[PDB]
Amino acid sequence: MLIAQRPSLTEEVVDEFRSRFVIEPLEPGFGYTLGNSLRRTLLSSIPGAAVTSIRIDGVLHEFTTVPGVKEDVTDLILNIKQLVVSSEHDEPVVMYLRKQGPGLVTAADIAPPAGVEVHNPDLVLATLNGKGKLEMELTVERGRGYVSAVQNKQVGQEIGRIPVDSIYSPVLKVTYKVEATRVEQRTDFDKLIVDVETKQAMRPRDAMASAGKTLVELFGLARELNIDAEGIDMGPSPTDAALAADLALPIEELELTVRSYNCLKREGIHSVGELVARSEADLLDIRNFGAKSIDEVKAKLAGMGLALKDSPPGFDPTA
Amino acid sequence: EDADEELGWQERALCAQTDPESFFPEKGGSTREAKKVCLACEVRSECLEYALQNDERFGIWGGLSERERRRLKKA
Amino acid sequence: MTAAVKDEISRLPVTRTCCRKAEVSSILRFAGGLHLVSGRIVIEAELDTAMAARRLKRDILEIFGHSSELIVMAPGGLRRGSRFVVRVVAGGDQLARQTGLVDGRGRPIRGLPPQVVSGATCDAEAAWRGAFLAHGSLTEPGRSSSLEVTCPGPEAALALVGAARRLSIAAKAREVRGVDRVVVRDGDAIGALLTRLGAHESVLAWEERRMRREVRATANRLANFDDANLRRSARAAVAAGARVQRALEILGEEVPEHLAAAGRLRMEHKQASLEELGALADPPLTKDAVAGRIRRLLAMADK
Amino acid sequence: EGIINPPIDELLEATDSKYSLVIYAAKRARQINAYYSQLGEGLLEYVGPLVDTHVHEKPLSIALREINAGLLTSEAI
Amino acid sequence: EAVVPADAVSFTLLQEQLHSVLDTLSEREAGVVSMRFGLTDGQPKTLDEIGKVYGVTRERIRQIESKTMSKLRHPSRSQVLRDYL
DNA sequence: GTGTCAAGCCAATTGGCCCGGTGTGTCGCACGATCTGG
DNA sequence: CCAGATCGTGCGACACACCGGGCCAATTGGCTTGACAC
Ligand code: SF4
Ligand SMILES: [Zn+2]
Repeated sequence: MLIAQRPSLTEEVVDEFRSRFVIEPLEPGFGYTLGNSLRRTLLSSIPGAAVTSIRIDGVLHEFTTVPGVKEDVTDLILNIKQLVVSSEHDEPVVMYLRKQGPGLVTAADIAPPAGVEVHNPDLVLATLNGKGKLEMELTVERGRGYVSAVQNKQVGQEIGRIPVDSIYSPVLKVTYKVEATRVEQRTDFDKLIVDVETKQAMRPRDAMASAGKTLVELFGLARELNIDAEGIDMGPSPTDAALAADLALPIEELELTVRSYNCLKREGIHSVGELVARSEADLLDIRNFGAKSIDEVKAKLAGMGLALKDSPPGFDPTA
Repeated sequence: EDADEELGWQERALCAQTDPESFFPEKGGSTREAKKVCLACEVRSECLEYALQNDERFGIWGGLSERERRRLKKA
Repeated sequence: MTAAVKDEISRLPVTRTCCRKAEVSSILRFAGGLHLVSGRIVIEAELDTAMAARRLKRDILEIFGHSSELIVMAPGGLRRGSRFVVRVVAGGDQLARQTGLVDGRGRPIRGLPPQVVSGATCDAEAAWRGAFLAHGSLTEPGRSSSLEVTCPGPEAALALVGAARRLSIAAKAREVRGVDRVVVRDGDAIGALLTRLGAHESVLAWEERRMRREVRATANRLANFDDANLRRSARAAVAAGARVQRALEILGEEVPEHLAAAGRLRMEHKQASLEELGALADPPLTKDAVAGRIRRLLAMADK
Repeated sequence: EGIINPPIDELLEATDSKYSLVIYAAKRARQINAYYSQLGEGLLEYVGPLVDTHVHEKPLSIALREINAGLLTSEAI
Repeated sequence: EAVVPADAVSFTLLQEQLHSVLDTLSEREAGVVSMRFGLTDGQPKTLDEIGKVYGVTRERIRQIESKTMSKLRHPSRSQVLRDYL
């Protein structure tokens, strides 16, 4: 069947890393079929990297306070958790923080090894007073979604290891809603609004693209059961739908040198499509050839951007 | 269109889009302009039929003057 | 020439709603068209005027409730016109249906819409304002002038003639080579009409020009007004000499012998006719040679 | 957006109470409507609107916007 | 037997439209029609009186009335008045 | 005294439909110049 | 290359383009006159 009204997706930017996408007009229903799916795929189906556990020093589990630092263990763990990192190593990778003396120990004082990066060096991790020392170790690894310290507790016991919650997913908060939008035609056509908020690393548009790709793969998994199965046909794919105005037009050219147009008219070319592809060999072999005529059929041929030997659409002439 | 209704052949008269005074000449006026206009109107046959049925001897209908209508009506 | 008058007309403020609707309908009926696409309709309007495009855009949006585009691609297609093409895509079908271009559940309408016709006289004034903005020409075939508007068909020409009649004016439809227009030959009638449209400064300038110039007694008649018309074509050749001085400002681009000689003969014998000039060539060349030479001199000095 | 624009609190900063604001806005709306109705005919004392409008906007909304913006004054006669 | 406001406004609009349409005609034709149907005073008049005021023959006055009557009943000016009938 | 029809005539239009000068410009094409390209 | 497309050049054809000048036609608009029905 034919949808008869292709939905469109439009983005709005609220902050540096906060966006609001609108999809409309969706058929009756269909605002809930792909709203929860998009939200969950965004929040749990994008790879990321994060800290798994920390080793503050040789002495800990004195949760009252870590000597030398103003804050307490829980605040330090939360500050570490706010850290955003990117990694390429499948195995866990250990980096060190070795700030000393009084002052404010921040993320820029970390010493990541090769293959990992910290995207917000300006984050503050703690404050040291009275010439204190903070010799900390951070283990970073990759994953998906939110996995708590539970499922990260290690049966093997180490004196200084403390596991922390891991926020792998780049997107931090996603919400969605649906509304009625149609007036001209019948009402009950759904408009879907999704608000996405991520972290410093990735922009919302990339997250949306990745989620869409993953869902497309997931549902192609089921569409493969019987490829010759009818569904709801969107129809006019925007790219070729727009490019049909200039790529497959029967008129070879509108404004160009009359000499070249006349030469190429009575030589086996009627629509620009027959010329766009396989251009060099056709222009060379046959009697119709030109040296500088290329300038008239290569540069000025691109009415809205086109190169030759390009695959032409509509290979069947609508005679 | 979506009108779904037609009042009649009056709505489809070409002369509506033209000088209504040109179809009632005066003081030796001519007739070529109105007669030429009528020859493109689609409802010319209906206009002539209506004029004959109402038998009015003023103005020009269906592309014919009053004298032409009299001559046609003679038979 | 006309551009100043058209600017004065367009800059004029119009208030009555009926007049604005009539003007929009007329402009859309003369210098605009429908371009069927994807089974629906889109409206384009190509205007060769500075701001009348903004006027049409604002009027459409305000009185009819639609949003335009105003793409400034030149209408001639060569980019030289620098004239504006305003487009309406979404809802343009409703604009076409409720402006009068297409109605009755059928083909478009050949002449002016039935609503502009059969209205108050001010409505006819608005119809002329729109029509004269769409196309137009304020020609001077001599010292006395003649307006001109190339209507898109005999029906439109006759409708404009009828609308002129209601304004007390005298108008004459005409056709040549299959293209037809409306002409008002009498100069006094020309001023009378141009006053109604709204322009006054242009009216004053035209009146002073024609009044001073026309008062040149030449006994009328043939060989006495005909010689006046030879002298008027000689003044047209004086305008061609002004074009030649424009070519001189361009330097003429080191022209060859033939065109230089033709231009020199034309300038020195500023009153000699083309045939007379040709008789002056050392190898006697016909009026045709001088005609072609001036044609090509003008073509070269176009830049 | 809609009938809750402009807010009543902002409007009440330009008058004494709701009762006076009602008459103030109503008189301005009548002036605007009369200006529209007789706009084509001979000029009259009526003026406005003094703010950007829409295609077919209720004159009362325009009057309230003008009052909120501070482009009107109410005397006592 | 009361005045239905819709009908009253419709009649007023009809009167205005009739006056507007009769204005497009010439002064003489509109005047003869008005004084024949008594639009201005509601008093129908005979042809001879109309000729007397116009100083023409009774039959000539009858001629003018027919011409205008057909002019209004034409497929160029009728549609402005078709709805009200 | 009124309300139709049925002829009849004259008259100022437009309009057809031309005569009579050159004159001009659009085409309608030859030769030839120049250029771009088989 | 060097030959046709495009245009220079040029000669002509011809359709106006006046710009008036006039004889006749359509038709026909207006008016009247008579005649016939109330
Ligand atoms: S034939 Fe009748 S309806 Fe058609 S244009 Fe002529 S008068 Fe009008
Ligand atoms: Zn008006």
